Amino acid sequence: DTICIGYHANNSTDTVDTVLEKNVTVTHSVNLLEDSHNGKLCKLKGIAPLQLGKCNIAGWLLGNPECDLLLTASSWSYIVETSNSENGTCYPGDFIDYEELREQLSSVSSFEKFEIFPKTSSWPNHETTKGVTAACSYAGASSFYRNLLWLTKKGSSYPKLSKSYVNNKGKEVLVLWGVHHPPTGTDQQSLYQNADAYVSVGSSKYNRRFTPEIAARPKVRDQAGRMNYYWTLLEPGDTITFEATGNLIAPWYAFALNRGSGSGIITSDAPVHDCNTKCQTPHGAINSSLPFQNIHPVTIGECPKYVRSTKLRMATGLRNIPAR
Amino acid sequence: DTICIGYHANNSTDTVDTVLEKNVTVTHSVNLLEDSHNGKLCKLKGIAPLQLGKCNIAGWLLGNPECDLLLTASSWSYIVETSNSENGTCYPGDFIDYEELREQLSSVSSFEKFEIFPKTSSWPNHETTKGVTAACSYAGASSFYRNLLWLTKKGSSYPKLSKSYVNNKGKEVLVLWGVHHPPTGTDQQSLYQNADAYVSVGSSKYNRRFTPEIAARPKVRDQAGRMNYYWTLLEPGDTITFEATGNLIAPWYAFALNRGSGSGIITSDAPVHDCNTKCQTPHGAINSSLPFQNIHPVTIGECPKYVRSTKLRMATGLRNIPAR
Amino acid sequence: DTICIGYHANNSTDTVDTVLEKNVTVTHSVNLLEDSHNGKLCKLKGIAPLQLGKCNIAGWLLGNPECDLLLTASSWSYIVETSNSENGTCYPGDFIDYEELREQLSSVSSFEKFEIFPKTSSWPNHETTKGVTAACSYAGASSFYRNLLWLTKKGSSYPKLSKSYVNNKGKEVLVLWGVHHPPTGTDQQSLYQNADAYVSVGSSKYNRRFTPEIAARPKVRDQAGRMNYYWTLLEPGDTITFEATGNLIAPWYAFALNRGSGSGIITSDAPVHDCNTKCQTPHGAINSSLPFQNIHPVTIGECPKYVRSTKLRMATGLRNIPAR
Amino acid sequence: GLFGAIAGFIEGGWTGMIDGWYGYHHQNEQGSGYAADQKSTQNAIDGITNKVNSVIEKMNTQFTAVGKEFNNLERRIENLNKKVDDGFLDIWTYNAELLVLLENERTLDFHDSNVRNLYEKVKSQLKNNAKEIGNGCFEFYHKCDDACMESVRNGTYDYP
Amino acid sequence: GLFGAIAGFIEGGWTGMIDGWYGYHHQNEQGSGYAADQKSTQNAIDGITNKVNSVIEKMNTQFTAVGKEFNNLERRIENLNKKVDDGFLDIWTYNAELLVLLENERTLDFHDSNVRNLYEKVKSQLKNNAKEIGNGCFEFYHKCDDACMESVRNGTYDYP
Amino acid sequence: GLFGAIAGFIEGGWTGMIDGWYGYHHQNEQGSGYAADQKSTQNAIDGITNKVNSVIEKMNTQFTAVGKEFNNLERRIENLNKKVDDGFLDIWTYNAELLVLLENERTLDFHDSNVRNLYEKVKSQLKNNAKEIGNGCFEFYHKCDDACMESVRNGTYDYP
Ligand SMILES: CC(=O)N[C@@H]1[C@@H](O)[C@H](O)[C@@H](CO)O[C@@H]1O
Ligand SMILES: CC(=O)N[C@@H]1[C@@H](O)[C@H](O)[C@@H](CO)O[C@@H]1O
Ligand SMILES: CC(=O)N[C@@H]1[C@@H](O)[C@H](O)[C@@H](CO)O[C@@H]1O
Ligand SMILES: CC(=O)N[C@@H]1[C@@H](O)[C@H](O)[C@@H](CO)O[C@@H]1O
Ligand SMILES: CC(=O)N[C@@H]1[C@@H](O)[C@H](O)[C@@H](CO)O[C@@H]1O
Ligand SMILES: CC(=O)N[C@@H]1[C@@H](O)[C@H](O)[C@@H](CO)O[C@@H]1O
Ligand SMILES: CC(=O)N[C@@H]1[C@@H](O)[C@H](O)[C@@H](CO)O[C@@H]1O
Ligand SMILES: CC(=O)N[C@@H]1[C@@H](O)[C@H](O)[C@@H](CO)O[C@@H]1O
Ligand SMILES: CC(=O)N[C@@H]1[C@@H](O)[C@H](O)[C@@H](CO)O[C@@H]1O
Ligand SMILES: CC(=O)N[C@@H]1[C@@H](O)[C@H](O)[C@@H](CO)O[C@H]1O
Ligand SMILES: CC(=O)N[C@@H]1[C@@H](O)[C@H](O)[C@@H](CO)O[C@H]1O
Repeated sequence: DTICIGYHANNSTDTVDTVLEKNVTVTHSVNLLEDSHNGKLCKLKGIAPLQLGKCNIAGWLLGNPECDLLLTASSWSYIVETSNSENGTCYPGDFIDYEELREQLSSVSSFEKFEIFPKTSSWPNHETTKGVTAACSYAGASSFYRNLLWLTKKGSSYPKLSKSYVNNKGKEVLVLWGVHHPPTGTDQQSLYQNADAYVSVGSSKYNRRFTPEIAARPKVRDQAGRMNYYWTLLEPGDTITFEATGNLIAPWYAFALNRGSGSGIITSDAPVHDCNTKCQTPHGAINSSLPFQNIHPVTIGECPKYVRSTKLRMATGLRNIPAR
Repeated sequence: DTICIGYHANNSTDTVDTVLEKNVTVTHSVNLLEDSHNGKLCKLKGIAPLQLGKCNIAGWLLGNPECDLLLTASSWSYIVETSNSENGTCYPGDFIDYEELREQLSSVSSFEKFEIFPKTSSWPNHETTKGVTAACSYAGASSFYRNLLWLTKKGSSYPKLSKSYVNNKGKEVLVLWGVHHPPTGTDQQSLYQNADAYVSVGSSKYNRRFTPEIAARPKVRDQAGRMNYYWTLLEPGDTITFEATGNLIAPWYAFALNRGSGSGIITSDAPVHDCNTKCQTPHGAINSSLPFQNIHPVTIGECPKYVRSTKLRMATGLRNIPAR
Repeated sequence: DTICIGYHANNSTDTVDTVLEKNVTVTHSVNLLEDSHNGKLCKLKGIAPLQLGKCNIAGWLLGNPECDLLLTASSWSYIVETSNSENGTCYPGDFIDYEELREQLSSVSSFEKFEIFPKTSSWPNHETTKGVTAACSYAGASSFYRNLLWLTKKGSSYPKLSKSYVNNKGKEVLVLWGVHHPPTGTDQQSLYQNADAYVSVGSSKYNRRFTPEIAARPKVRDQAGRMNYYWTLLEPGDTITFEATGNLIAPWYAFALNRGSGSGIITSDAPVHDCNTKCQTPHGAINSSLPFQNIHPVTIGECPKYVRSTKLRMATGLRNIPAR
Repeated sequence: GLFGAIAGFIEGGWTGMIDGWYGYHHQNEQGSGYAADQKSTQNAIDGITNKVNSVIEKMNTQFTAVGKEFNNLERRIENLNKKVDDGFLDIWTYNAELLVLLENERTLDFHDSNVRNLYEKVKSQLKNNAKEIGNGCFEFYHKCDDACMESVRNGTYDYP
Repeated sequence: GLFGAIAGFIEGGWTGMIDGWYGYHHQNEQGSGYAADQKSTQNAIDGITNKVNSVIEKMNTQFTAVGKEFNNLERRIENLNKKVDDGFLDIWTYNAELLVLLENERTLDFHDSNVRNLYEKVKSQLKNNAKEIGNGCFEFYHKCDDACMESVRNGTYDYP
Repeated sequence: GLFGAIAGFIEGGWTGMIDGWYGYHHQNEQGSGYAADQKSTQNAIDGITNKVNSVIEKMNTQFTAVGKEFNNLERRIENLNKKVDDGFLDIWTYNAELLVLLENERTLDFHDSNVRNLYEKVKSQLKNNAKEIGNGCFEFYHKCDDACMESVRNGTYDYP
């Protein structure tokens, strides 16, 4: 009669590493590293993302012609640009503080678009129609942005305009506008008459004045002229006031912003589907409860910690010695 | 006859955690986490802090009326703003590079205030008195900043002024000044005469020129006009030179700065007392030799490392088994 | 007859530390901390560094007189400034976005210098010679930068010039230029005639216009006048176009840049030698395979991890008990 | 083995026993068999489980983290941002990989210790009534039955 | 217990002994009592003390650290600064909490090992002159006095 | 010693033995001598070597890293950059110093365990044929020769 003391063992082939020895087979273990994904851009908490497709933030907000699809959008869980998001500023120029605008948009979950300055109403004495170019063509004909209005002299009569708006929305209002810089002094005449005009925007915290800088510059999309775009967030109660005498690409539509958190802009060419997730990445959605992941550093939602590791297996059982 | 080998034990109720088991009672242990404080803003190395109370850095340096208490101050261990530090720029406008000025002040331990351009002396041909407004009222009447001088035309006669100063202090000199922007062309007349005047400051490293930007802006503290404030550190030896023809809110008092380290600006509503400490935080002063603290990330002096932990107890004794 | 079980031991005097005890002598150990160096600035992968000696980045690129030695250079492994690199902007003024230029240069491994606008060819109607000052003297006489040309009125006749260049190099072209600001209106006359002239540079992404700001400023190197330097990287294909009517310090030589990685600018007074290394630091070159070093945080090449440690010895053998 | 038991004086494991990690064999007249010790196996399990949960706790989950954009004149700032992102990434990777490496070593030794402790818990019970052979087996002198084997794999036994 | 002694083959502790952490009991004609072993207890103390000092050393004290301000057009930069501050805070918290957790485990095992080592230091002295009972107690065969007990809790003894 | 062997029940080391870290003495008629055990010594070596390589692996080498410059109106940004650099430096220094400190403790204990395990690997071979004296030496009863000593420092022996 005898009795022996021993320990479990099996056919397991999982291996872990230790400081003293590599590739040790153990009886049981757990993986802490998630490396698999959805392959698709999904919904976060029911709401779906906002594709810009061929458009970029600039195009979308400004109202570039090709981005009419986006016109109807009002809420999203995260904004998505792609490898071919080049439809934005159709008429050459500069978008002052563009990056800071994007950063602002990263904490906006939804807004309400509204005609701040009605085309046919807020502009008598000044001529509304006939403010288009080939640079921003449509269907084949010439056109312009759907949110900005190009005011030109009404029969060699460009009086000094002064329009204002009061923020009565209880939210923040995003106001965008532009300033034109014709190539030759001749054109200044034919567009706003007055040889030396000016534009002046102002509110409680904002104050800035612009003056045309006519000159000779290379052609971009068949244009030696330029156009700088601007923006600012009008606070609740405050009043913004434009006052120009030519060159003022005026605000036609504005947005009342809803600040939400945990949203953001991403660049991905992955297909959008009717799928819901708790963690999204540019490569696809993730669904794990593991502590780490090596899929992508860019994240939206609640994800595992990004890490460069290839393998992270933690032993639980003991050294597996079959000795069969 | 027998003999036994055993280990100490007692009534201790302190518990520590381990990777394998939680809440284990041990015989002896030490706490490494400091979580108690003074509740008061104290002195650091004898010197007391500088309260701004109802004032902010802008008010203090500019000389806003309500901040007369601060006029006598010259040295401090750290600057203190509160929840009601709104007395600064009384006359609407902008304070160019304000944040950078604050950053500079964070390494200043003391200075010497001195009338750089005496009110009655450096300004003949130009009229000193009568440069006040209701925006910066005092006792009920209208007034202005105590360190800046508002020069206005001396009987429709505003000649081209040109004043200079040489830094003979062996230190750095902080020079502050402003530029006024009247609302209507009419006022430009009534204030400095000349319809189109200008201001031009310059030194060895500094060079900039300003021009009035008259326009129509909402009323702030009953004012449609504006005033931009500026500053620069004049190096030892160099010379700063103002040259204006109207709109120049001139430098009346300046400061010679003493650079000290380990100082800074903080926001706190904690009472200041005659107490000395080696470590101060916005919640109060700390007096510990423990390695960590979870009181506040903001620190002045020599403190423990801020951490989010709730508990950090390290075992020293052994597993306590009373078995009474 | 007997037999005993024991362990090695010796005369070793190396000591390591442990959490429970300090200074324990062991039989064998390895040092992980490298603390020795070359003391010399060496070559990295065959190529030698570029000394600026008495010059700085500004001097070198602009072509300051004293930096003629550098004129012949075209490739380097890393740029080197010293404690006396003060020969740069000889004629007082400002170098807009200077730091960003340096950052750009940090990823440039070589370039091709080329006369973009030939002195005697691209400038008829305008007078080339006679654009020198004492501020930038040479051999004793007055002179100017070798890459920039000072254009002055050709017999009270300063016509409106307009020159252009097309980037046909397949690389990036660094274009530098300046704008002069005379002290008195009188000098404006004697230099470019026209009382109110202007300068206007422009390309596809660049667009800016300058205007002289004449005034009174202290003397620097016997000069109350100023001169601002500018730069921009012209993309492949694009065209840059200058158009001025006076005050334009014109581009004479430009550079086609070769982007390389792992290069950079450093400050050191260590002697350059004909030595090759894989890791360079301002104190000298390092040659080790150890994981850490406490020589210098600044590094070029492939080095150990900088650390503040004084000692890092890891035990390998056992506690050494001679018991002789 | 730090404790000399597993893959030590007890050469190998029993692919047979499947009730836990540690147990007994037993060869009494009435027949053979295997039986895992709950006492032991359950404690090891509770510990290891607690360890894995503790490791996952210290690694807070990551929330939204998107990139930032910079214009062609914000290079220094762009790289500073780049330096920060890469720096944190290096550290977390290092921490994660190291913790696992170090804790794995600790786990394997834990088991080795557990096995060794059971052996000596039995050995101190028997004493004279049996003799130590090899591979951690004891040979009974007073040849005992199944009713007795259950007093061994229980701690009762009794017989100095 | 990783070493099977504390809360192991020596079931509990003596609320009585108060001279140190490890000691002896002893029951000789002349009477009973408790006596801690300086040799053992002092070493454990020196070690533990050295450990606690080493842990506090690696944590350099924090010097002045105040916030920074940003205007409404420096959002990216404001957040970069925010990202940095939070990132360092996560890491230090993680390091502090983990070091304590890991070292606590190591400390408890240290004591367990110390106790076990003392037991076997005595056991190898006696040998035949006494027999191993339970709870780490030895029963003398040659019944010895207080003058002898002091040769045991000393290492002198001598009597194969 | 966590395992009571080195600088423990085996008081000191043999400045003589130079074939490895662990070995045997032996005093047979034919003469004395020292002989290290390859089995033991080689394993310790392989481990320790693996440890040192693993520690160096986790520390990726540093590539180019030069400073940045800021104008007198970029102070906040200059300090942010300063905060970042110092922050990373503190952490790496802490990590490096701590890993070494902790692993050193682990290495010394490794050896102690190795020694203790060899002792008991021999002790279980002899048994009755010799008696345990001191300093980990065994005294033969059946006095054996050099041909026999080689069956001991080999594991063959055989003689319950
Ligand atoms: C190159 C490497 O990673 N080494 C190991 C190898 O030694 C082992 O035999 C195999 C299976 O466990 O896994 C890995 O290939
Ligand atoms: C409305 C507008 O901006 N037109 C352009 C179009 O000409 C171009 O082909 C496309 C992609 O390059 O971007 C925009 O859609
Ligand atoms: C001179 C000045 O700007 N001080 C203002 C004061 O006018 C105002 O009444 C008070 C309430 O907001 O704030 C500050 O004390
Ligand atoms: C003392 C004075 O000038 N009155 C103003 C008052 O009109 C205003 O409502 C308040 C808050 O902005 O600040 C000041 O108290
Ligand atoms: C300091 C000391 O003990 N000297 C000897 C040295 O002469 C010899 O070369 C070495 C190896 O044989 O061992 C010791 O280092
Ligand atoms: C070899 C070495 O590092 N010297 C130290 C010595 O400075 C220190 O005073 C002593 C006790 O702490 O230990 C070592 O002898
Ligand atoms: C060509 C030029 O810029 N001249 C100066 C020179 O006068 C001065 O002595 C030197 C150092 O002080 O720096 C520059 O070389
Ligand atoms: C843990 C357990 O099952 N206890 C019982 C014990 O009470 C009983 O005396 C013995 C034989 O009857 O069997 C078991 O050991
Ligand atoms: C530590 C010490 O004081 N040593 C002595 C010891 O030598 C002696 O055998 C014993 C009994 O007389 O008394 C003391 O314990
Ligand atoms: C004479 C001249 O050229 N001006 C300065 C001079 O004040 C200084 O002594 C010299 C040598 O360092 O450096 C020059 O820049
Ligand atoms: C840079 C240096 O001096 N280090 C030398 C290297 O030149 C040499 O090629 C190599 C060959 O073993 O040995 C290194 O120590």
